[PDB]
Amino acid sequence: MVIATDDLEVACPKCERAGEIEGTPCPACSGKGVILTAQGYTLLDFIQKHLNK
Amino acid sequence: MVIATDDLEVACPKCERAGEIEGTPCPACSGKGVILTAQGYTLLDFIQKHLNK
Amino acid sequence: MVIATDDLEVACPKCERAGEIEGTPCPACSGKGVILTAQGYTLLDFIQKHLNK
Ligand SMILES: [Zn+2]
Ligand SMILES: [Zn+2]
Ligand SMILES: [Zn+2]
Repeated sequence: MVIATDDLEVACPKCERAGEIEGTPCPACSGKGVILTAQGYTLLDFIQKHLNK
Repeated sequence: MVIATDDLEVACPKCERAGEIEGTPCPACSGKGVILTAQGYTLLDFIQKHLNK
Repeated sequence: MVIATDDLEVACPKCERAGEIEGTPCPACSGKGVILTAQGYTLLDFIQKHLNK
């Protein structure tokens, strides 16, 4: 394990572990516990072609 | 982001942005916008076990 | 390809190529042909949010 979720998902401004903000889904994430980044999107968008596309 | 789609998907010989060739899907890709490589297959084939397998 | 399945999945104690043990799947992995690791889980668990979650 040389890579962590820090290079794919980053903790949101408030809902990085709560899953919600102010009672509603955070503008960046919605109950995920972080947010997607350039790498995460590449590793997700690419897999979205062989998994969901 | 320290990694790009270049280490997973490479532009096809002709259909790297068109998604098709001569009205027909490229022998390597079929409207994807690139092609899969050894790394892409490992990162896709491995996820195909926890997503599609 | 600069990465292999060795940084995501490793051969199990017995069912790394058999896919089964004593007539039953390995306690650590099922007829998969290996086992999940910390990296594989991160690359799978993260994709499990954009693919299965
Ligand atoms: Zn958020
Ligand atoms: Zn092609
Ligand atoms: Zn096993």
